[PDB]
Amino acid sequence: MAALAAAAKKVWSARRLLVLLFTPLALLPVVFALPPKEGRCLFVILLMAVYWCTEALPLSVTALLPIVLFPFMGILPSNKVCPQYFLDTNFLFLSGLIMASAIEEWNLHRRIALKILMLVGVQPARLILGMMVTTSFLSMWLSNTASTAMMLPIANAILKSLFGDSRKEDEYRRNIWKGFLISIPYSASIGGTATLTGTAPNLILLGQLKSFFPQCDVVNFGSWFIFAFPLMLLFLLAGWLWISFLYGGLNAEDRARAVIREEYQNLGPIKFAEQAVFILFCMFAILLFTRDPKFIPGWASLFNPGFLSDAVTGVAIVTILFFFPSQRPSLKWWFDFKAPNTETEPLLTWKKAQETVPWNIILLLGGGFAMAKGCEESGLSVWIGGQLHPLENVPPALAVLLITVVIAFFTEFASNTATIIIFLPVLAELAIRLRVHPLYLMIPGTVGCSFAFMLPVSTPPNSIAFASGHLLVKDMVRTGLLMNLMGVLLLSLAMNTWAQTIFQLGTFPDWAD
Amino acid sequence: AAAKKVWSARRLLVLLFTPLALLPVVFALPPKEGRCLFVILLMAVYWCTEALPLSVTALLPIVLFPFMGILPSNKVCPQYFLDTNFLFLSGLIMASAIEEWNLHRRIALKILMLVGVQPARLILGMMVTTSFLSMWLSNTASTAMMLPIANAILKSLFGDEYRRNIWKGFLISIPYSASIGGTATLTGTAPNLILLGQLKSFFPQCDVVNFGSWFIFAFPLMLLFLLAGWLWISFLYGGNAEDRARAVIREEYQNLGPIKFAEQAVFILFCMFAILLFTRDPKFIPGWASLFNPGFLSDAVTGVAIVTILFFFPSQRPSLKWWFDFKAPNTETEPLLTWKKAQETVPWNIILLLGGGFAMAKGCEESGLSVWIGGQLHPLENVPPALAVLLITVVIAFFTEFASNTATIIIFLPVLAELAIRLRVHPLYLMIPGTVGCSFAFMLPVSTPPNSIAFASGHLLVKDMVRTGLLMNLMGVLLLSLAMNTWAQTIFQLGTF
Ligand SMILES: CC(C)CCC[C@@H](C)[C@H]1CC[C@H]2[C@@H]3CC=C4C[C@@H](O)CC[C@]4(C)[C@H]3CC[C@]12C
Ligand SMILES: CC(C)CCC[C@@H](C)[C@H]1CC[C@H]2[C@@H]3CC=C4C[C@@H](O)CC[C@]4(C)[C@H]3CC[C@]12C
Ligand SMILES: CC(C)CCC[C@@H](C)[C@H]1CC[C@H]2[C@@H]3CC=C4C[C@@H](O)CC[C@]4(C)[C@H]3CC[C@]12C
Ligand SMILES: CC(C)CCC[C@@H](C)[C@H]1CC[C@H]2[C@@H]3CC=C4C[C@@H](O)CC[C@]4(C)[C@H]3CC[C@]12C
Ligand SMILES: CC(C)CCC[C@@H](C)[C@H]1CC[C@H]2[C@@H]3CC=C4C[C@@H](O)CC[C@]4(C)[C@H]3CC[C@]12C
Ligand SMILES: CC(C)CCC[C@@H](C)[C@H]1CC[C@H]2[C@@H]3CC=C4C[C@@H](O)CC[C@]4(C)[C@H]3CC[C@]12C
Ligand SMILES: CC(C)CCC[C@@H](C)[C@H]1CC[C@H]2[C@@H]3CC=C4C[C@@H](O)CC[C@]4(C)[C@H]3CC[C@]12C
Ligand SMILES: CC(C)CCC[C@@H](C)[C@H]1CC[C@H]2[C@@H]3CC=C4C[C@@H](O)CC[C@]4(C)[C@H]3CC[C@]12C
Ligand SMILES: CC(C)CCC[C@@H](C)[C@H]1CC[C@H]2[C@@H]3CC=C4C[C@@H](O)CC[C@]4(C)[C@H]3CC[C@]12C
Ligand SMILES: CCCCCCCCCCCCCC
Ligand SMILES: CCCCCCCCCCCCCC
Ligand SMILES: CCCCCCCCCCCCCC
Ligand SMILES: CCCCCCCCCCCCCC
Ligand SMILES: CCCCCCCCCCCCCC
Ligand SMILES: CCCCCCCCCCCCCC
Ligand SMILES: CCCCCCCCCCCCCC
Ligand SMILES: C[C@H](C(=O)O)[C@@H](C)C(=O)O
Ligand code: NA
Ligand code: NA
Repeated sequence: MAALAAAAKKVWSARRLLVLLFTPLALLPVVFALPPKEGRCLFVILLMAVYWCTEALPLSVTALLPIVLFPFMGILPSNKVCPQYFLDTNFLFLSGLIMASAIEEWNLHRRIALKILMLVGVQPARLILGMMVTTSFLSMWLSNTASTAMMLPIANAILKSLFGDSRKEDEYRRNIWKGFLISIPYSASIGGTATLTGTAPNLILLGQLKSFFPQCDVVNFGSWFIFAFPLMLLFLLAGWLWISFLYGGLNAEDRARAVIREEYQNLGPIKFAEQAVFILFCMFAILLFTRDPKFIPGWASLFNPGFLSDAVTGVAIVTILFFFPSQRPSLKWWFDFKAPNTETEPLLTWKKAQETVPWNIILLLGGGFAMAKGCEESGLSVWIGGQLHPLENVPPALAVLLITVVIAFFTEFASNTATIIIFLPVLAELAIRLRVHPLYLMIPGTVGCSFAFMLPVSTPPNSIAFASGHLLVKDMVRTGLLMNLMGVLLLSLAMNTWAQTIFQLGTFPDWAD
Repeated sequence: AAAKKVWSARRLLVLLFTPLALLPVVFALPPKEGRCLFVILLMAVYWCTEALPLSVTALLPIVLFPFMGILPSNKVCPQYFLDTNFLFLSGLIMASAIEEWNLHRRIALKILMLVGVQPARLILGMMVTTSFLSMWLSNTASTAMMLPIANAILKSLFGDEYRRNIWKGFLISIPYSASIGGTATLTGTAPNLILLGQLKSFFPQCDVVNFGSWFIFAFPLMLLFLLAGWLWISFLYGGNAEDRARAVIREEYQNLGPIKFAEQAVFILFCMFAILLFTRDPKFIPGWASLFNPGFLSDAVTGVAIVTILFFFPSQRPSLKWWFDFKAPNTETEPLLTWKKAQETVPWNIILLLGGGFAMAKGCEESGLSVWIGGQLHPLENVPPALAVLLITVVIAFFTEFASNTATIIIFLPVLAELAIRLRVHPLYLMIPGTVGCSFAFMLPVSTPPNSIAFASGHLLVKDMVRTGLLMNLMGVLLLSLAMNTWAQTIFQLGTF
């Protein structure tokens, strides 16, 4: 008995090398079964999928596999695979990352978070709602991991202040602790879906949409925001109600208010750099939203059609961060000859942007884009579409429900970005076969791959929440089951009621054929 | 007194007042070409004056080209990751892997043992080695592999102004050496092969150009200009204590200890990367790239394939007895290089720099600026042929500081052929000097990817690179003219037509 356990532990210890070596051997027969080009493309796609799910290699490193394999297998030349990694979607992501780095550099995010928590209240239900709305709004522009990692200390400080008898009161104490510590990552994950720059899978959707359907241009920052933000708010409210119900039982408050006040005043008086960064971020968001909302002609209409994008706007905005002064200019500096000649500092130096930008996610997005390109050009997409004949009789709404459920179940064990990268061509081909708008199935999958609530390995915010040490896997799975159910239902509602008027999903687009 | 105040805010002053100074360019030449020229010059001056960080300037095409109609955003953006950048990225990750395991320390200490810490002997040896290896490979791969040794040596012999001065000089010696070495052979650089192809296209009867003739012509050029550049760099940068240095280097060398498994594994990966780079596709003997589809493979595939091994190959010696030893702990082994350290120690800024350079090239080639320059250079046909070839050499050497060597040679070579035909001079007299000049790129990071690879360290400023580049370009033009007018007349029999 002990020998079997020892052998299992030993083989689990070297899981990465074993899976790396044995995945290609297991995946040889798909090459023989399928036509050469299609078989090789499916082989490399499945190899990347398994490597991503198992984490045999770093996700960014696995994203570089097409460079090795597409030329070797003859799927695509190297000079065509390589440029896929910096499609304009990746310059949009990069502008969002630079803006987020500027926001975190001057502690603007902490100031906004503390202000919202001050405004919302201190009552446990009010505090749950305020912390969730704070994390959701703050993850719309920042990363989910950073938002969770910053909101955890604030929650711990607030609870320590609040709780600074028998079993009822202290059991309520643990219940409130669990509720606060679990409401942060779920809210971060929900709020990441509101904006394209909020999370990577939305940008995966953009890149693979430009790949599979070059003429599709109805998804941008404004349309995605107006579609997802109401859905984000509805899902956040549902999650708040559920979490307060299960945990919150739906002088101390003075102490919590005092501690949050003293935490806010620890930031000192607001700095000129803070106003500059906030105004730049507001201009960034407005310009991205108003570039082309598809129902008021944006400022991109008066320029040359088909030339501008969100990437150019984001890069243009974040360029100003690298030369705008961080100290208030004064005209009297010129006149005062005895004034010091100290060199001024920009709002964001490039060193900070270099060391506070996740280039690994950029490489992952690029790998997804290039894999989509290779799958399209190798003819694997049409092969999958032909093989999907038995599913042509499923009603489109039922198909959306099933694909959302499948992807939301799959994302509980793999990263959201890898999940959507793997599943998006399948959804594209299924939508083509069903004679329905491709976005009507792509967007459900893109949103639902972020519905990772049940496990710590589902999404790094959940990993941080578990690392807080006050949460159990049972609590997270119990909450996340209903979180996934409500998310799927609300997503179906959104895709069947108001996504139709936004993305014009009612009619099959002509560019889909 | 106000001069100090003005100089204190030099960056903002130049950033605001440079577009205004460059406005007359837009109206001088046709608008499609004028806007592209304006963008090119704006980026050049921003790089020279360091008004913006090198990458922020490198991101300028994203803003400029789509707004003024030069090139769509979805066409500008994919240029920042051409396959040339995947070759640079893999070289950077390999250099980081070498640095992490202290293999660079061992290599540099062995080099110091073989040579000594005598000033400028290191720079001469490293320069000649870089040129020799660049003889058969592309300049990009050669400099990408040579920067790790340069950083190793520099970090080793130095453990105040002299230290940084030698640092800058010995780093800048590498891309220049690669550019000098690549022009000596037909296989050294792409423009030579492009010249052969276009010559076969235009002049099938002309067959006096080949590997032997080109070597016997250009090897003296490479040696002469390499020695001249070595003297220039040594003089500008850096002009018994020696026994004590020898001794202490010795004791520290034996205090390194035995070579670890990780060090030799990384060294073998580096050697395999170099060999697969050389043997991928030589133009005199077919390489393993001929076993696959034509033109589907490149140095990027080799670099990424080799570097992928670094992220999973174990950093400790594996033993089969571990499986049988059930009492041994089941602790996972760290790979040769984790992605965290790679992301920490890779200059993505200069990935963006090469990208901006490629965008500049494509914007120039798509806006018609290159064709406009070729057409405007026409009236140079009313000058004696010696002055003609000298002016072609100088204009190409200055032009190639902005465009890549392949791009500029593709632009100018048909112009050179038609100028030679119209002027009634034997074509080679202008074909060869243009091909040699297009390799004379020493002033800007955009000029050639080796310059950006040199910039990778971050201690090298554009100002000193330009300072060396002026004299380097002038000396190259002088030597090329001397070669074409002294011994290239007989080798190619180009004195008669
Ligand atoms: C190494 C581990 C993780 C791999 C897990 C997935 C494996 C078991 C799966 C993925 C794709 C699968 C293959 C897909 C298609 C075919 C063709 C069919 O005519 C015979 C089975 C065969 C050949 C399957 C065998 C099992 C297979 C290789
Ligand atoms: C000032 C900062 C925040 C930039 C954002 C300004 C917004 C409000 C501006 C910029 C471009 C503008 C548009 C430009 C052109 C047109 C077409 C015209 O027939 C009606 C107005 C309309 C549709 C404008 C509406 C307002 C607009 C969208
Ligand atoms: C737009 C044109 C006409 C004028 C531009 C003037 C610019 C360059 C001037 C105006 C005010 C100046 C600032 C005034 C005060 C200081 C503080 C001191 O530590 C020097 C830097 C710094 C931050 C100056 C930087 C340069 C500055 C921003
Ligand atoms: C949170 C829950 C309880 C509310 C949302 C439930 C979902 C599943 C409901 C609400 C609105 C519904 C849609 C409303 C109307 C139509 C049009 C009909 O021709 C086909 C079904 C379809 C497309 C429905 C599918 C199911 C649907 C999306
Ligand atoms: C920012 C600083 C360092 C730039 C210095 C060089 C600038 C001022 C120079 C370099 C070359 C110059 C151009 C050269 C030739 C012409 C053609 C003439 O018919 C109008 C002016 C115009 C278009 C010049 C404008 C100014 C110019 C662009
Ligand atoms: C340091 C000196 C060389 C200036 C910097 C280099 C650039 C900015 C200069 C060098 C020579 C210049 C060119 C000289 C002559 C002409 C022809 C005229 O009809 C339009 C402007 C144009 C095309 C100039 C544009 C600017 C230019 C390309
Ligand atoms: C020593 C390690 C790194 C392995 C690499 C060895 C190199 C030098 C070997 C291995 C396989 C060889 C190739 C095998 C077959 C052919 C086809 C033939 O028509 C021309 C030579 C060519 C293209 C060979 C060139 C040299 C080659 C690439
Ligand atoms: C090729 C197939 C058939 C077999 C592959 C065996 C591989 C996975 C085995 C063989 C030897 C093993 C190593 C032997 C010893 C150790 C030290 C211990 O701390 C575990 C990790 C490490 C470093 C092992 C990692 C896994 C390993 C490399
Ligand atoms: C800015 C980068 C891309 C290129 C380097 C500067 C270019 C634009 C400059 C350098 C030298 C210049 C040439 C110098 C002299 C002449 C002769 C006459 O006919 C006017 C135009 C013409 C032909 C100029 C055209 C522009 C030119 C080619
Ligand atoms: C170790 C990660 C990379 C493994 C690559 C294996 C490639 C195998 C290709 C098999 C299909 C083509 C046969 C001609
Ligand atoms: C480093 C791993 C390299 C694997 C290369 C696999 C190549 C498989 C295809 C070979 C033939 C291509 C033309 C039909
Ligand atoms: C009383 C209000 C003071 C505001 C100070 C900060 C202003 C920052 C302006 C930034 C503008 C950026 C785009 C040009
Ligand atoms: C239609 C006018 C074209 C010529 C002027 C263009 C000016 C662009 C200025 C860009 C400045 C970027 C750095 C601040
Ligand atoms: C952020 C700076 C933007 C500068 C935009 C300059 C645009 C110049 C060209 C305008 C007309 C384009 C069509 C001919
Ligand atoms: C690696 C050292 C050089 C090896 C080749 C030397 C000879 C030149 C190529 C062979 C053909 C020469 C005539 C075209
Ligand atoms: C040659 C000296 C003895 C040791 C041989 C093995 C050293 C490690 C080699 C790693 C090679 C990795 C790529 C195949
Ligand atoms: C620019 C390019 C060239 O010279 O053609 C690179 C440097 C190469 O050596 O191939
Ligand atoms: Na986020
Ligand atoms: Na997930």
